[PDB]
Amino acid sequence: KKGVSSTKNGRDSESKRLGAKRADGQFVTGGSILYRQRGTKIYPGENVGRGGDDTLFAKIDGVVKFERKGRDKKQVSVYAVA
Amino acid sequence: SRVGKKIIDIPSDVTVTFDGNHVTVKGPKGELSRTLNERMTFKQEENTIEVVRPSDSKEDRTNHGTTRALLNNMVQGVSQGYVKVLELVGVGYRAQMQGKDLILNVGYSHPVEIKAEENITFSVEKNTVVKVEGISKEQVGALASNIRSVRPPEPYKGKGIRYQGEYVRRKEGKT
Amino acid sequence: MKVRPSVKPICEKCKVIKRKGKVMVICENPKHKQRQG
RNA sequence: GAUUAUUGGAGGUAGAGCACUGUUUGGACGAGGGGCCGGUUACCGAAUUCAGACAAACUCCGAAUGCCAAUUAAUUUAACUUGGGAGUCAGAACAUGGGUGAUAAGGUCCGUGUUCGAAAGGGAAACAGCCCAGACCACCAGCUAAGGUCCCAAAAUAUAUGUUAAGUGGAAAAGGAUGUGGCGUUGCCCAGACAACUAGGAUGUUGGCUUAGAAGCAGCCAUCAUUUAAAGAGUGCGUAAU
RNA sequence: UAAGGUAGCGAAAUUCCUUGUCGGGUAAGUUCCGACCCGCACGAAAGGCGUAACGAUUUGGGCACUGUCUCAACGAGAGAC
RNA sequence: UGGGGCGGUCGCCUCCUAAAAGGUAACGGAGGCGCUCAAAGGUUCCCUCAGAAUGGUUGGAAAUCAUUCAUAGAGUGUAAA
RNA sequence: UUUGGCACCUCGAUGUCGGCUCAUCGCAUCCUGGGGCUGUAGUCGGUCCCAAGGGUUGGGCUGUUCGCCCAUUAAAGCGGUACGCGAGCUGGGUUCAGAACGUCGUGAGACAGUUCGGUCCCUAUCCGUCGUGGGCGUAGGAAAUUUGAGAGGAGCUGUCC
Repeated sequence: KKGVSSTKNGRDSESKRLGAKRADGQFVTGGSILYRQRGTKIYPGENVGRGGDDTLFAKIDGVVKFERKGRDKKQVSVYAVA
Repeated sequence: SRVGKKIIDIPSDVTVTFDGNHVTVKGPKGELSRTLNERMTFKQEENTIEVVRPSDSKEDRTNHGTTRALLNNMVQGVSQGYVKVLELVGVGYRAQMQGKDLILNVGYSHPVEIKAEENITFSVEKNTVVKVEGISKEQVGALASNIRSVRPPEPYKGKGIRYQGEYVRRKEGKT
Repeated sequence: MKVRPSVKPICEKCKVIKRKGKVMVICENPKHKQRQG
């Protein structure tokens, strides 16, 4: 049609699929991922590596336990009982 | 819609007989029939009466008062005379009496004439004390209240048909 | 007095009476009682 | 594989809520500037409290519901892999959630459901998406659904109850009646409610301002007792004083 | 800047303000003629101004004339039937 | 591309829309990017808040310094989280 | 019944603003008509209501939509109907190809800023409307006159005495 003019703000980011990938009670692999985050919402505990981007992995295979960490924070405790 | 302080409706020597739904004013001066109502059962013990109010419905209690006040108008007018006194003035245009009639030189094409009524006494004392004696309010009270409107007192001069309790007003006479 | 939207009497000896059935008010306040919801 | 009882967990929605961030301080609060000579007081910057209100891009809090996974339990019947052959990319309307638009649009974009498309039949008068509901073929058999039961047209002019008077039923908003009941109060209230028939409803004295003189309207009242069954330095409609 | 339109013609096949201005003409002129220039975007060889004659040329006005028309009616015919 | 249309924009990152898992639109809302640190990196051993008032050479209150609380309100190389 | 927004129908065509001739419905009425009512004695002006039954000029000046004017009139209405009607009329206008001017564009060319000029087809099959006949029937047959179920038409005004 007629004059419609310059126009700017349609800018956003091709997203990323963050958060968790596995859950309570579930059994895992060695290089298995347990979470994709940024910062520390949760804190790796037992048998847990933390890669560069705050990604957490379990150092072993085994099953999980999320739990509190502090008085008000949270962590992981992988166990490979079998 | 506030009328019910008086609901007595007592007869007189004039006799309130019946003709069915009709009801007849008779006696010394009477022989005029008219229907009171249907549900409003009227009754006279010896010489006292009052409209029975069956159920006092909206319609029934309005008809109570109709029949009460209208039979009161009857025993007022057919017995005594529904007598209403009034006066008359007609000025410049030659509004002239004719006894039981009148003429106006309104002075149109044709000056135009006026007449009297029937069964109602137009008793003229001095050509401006006219008594209108009849039988009731609905029709002859309508006569008394329409003769005033026949040629009513026009304000800015004051000529027309007046009651004994009427007056003339004026107008902001600005063409 | 000088005319209004209406006339300007107010009195309330309000003869809200039917004349043989025609409802009206023989009164001085036509300003308040209308229909209503 | 599925459904659900049993789990266990993740998480920050709705809602709450000011605790941060902060949106509009009502109030004061004391000062600084300031009116003033460095001062007074105003008000503020601001902060002091008290104090509340608000939030898509505010959160100390925080659901339901859904997501993931469990000897998870039981009841179902799936489920997965491989590879062969395909069509689909303009979707539409309703409920619903949201945005945008004008708390416009049978709009427009996403989303959660459902139907059509690809699905007839019954109901909505007719009426692709609405309500009920899936047909293998017969059959002059029966039971029901949505909806319906005075005639066209099948079924109750059925019962029993009510409300309403408008043909509402079978035209909307605001505004405004009681027009009526009801439901509860109200102040009554049998002395006697509350409009009305009506009893008498008048003064030393408009006294002060008395405004065009004006002595209930184009206006301020010091607004003193009753003549007295009930009553006023005059309840009520005049815009000429009366 | 290299310089800024000179004559001139002007609200014009080109005026937005604009029917700018104002008569003449018509009873009445959104035009026409005339004149004022306030020239958006006026100017002289892809020329400026004025000219007799010329024109199946454009436009305004008038006279004649007349069924163009009020206001339509009759006849003749070809069609028609 | 709510007809083409002029305008614009076209590649990446943060948030909100987004509906408590994740994921998701709009010529829909707000903002950063087309790098930088040989020290802002690595590794041992210390420190620990701005800010606020408190307030006083300073004083445009405040700088510097000092008393006490401050939620990391400090701040962290590069927007927002 | 304005300017709009949405893009459903129609681009294997629903083909034109105006005006002409015809209409035809409304009312939120201009005239007439009635009433009431006022800062209306009637008029006045104005007002409110009832009112739609009817009626509602002719010229000049703009294709222009449009308005302005000159004279009348009782008024000189507002609307609706494919912005009522073009298989009934013209096309003035706009749009066609030419040409001119002004502006813009390097230019091709564009604008709209104007102007002159520039091609409007149809044997009516159905429904439908105006009329016209034919057929048949109306418990006996023929001629003439008839009632009318209903349907249609009719109603404007102003003036002198």
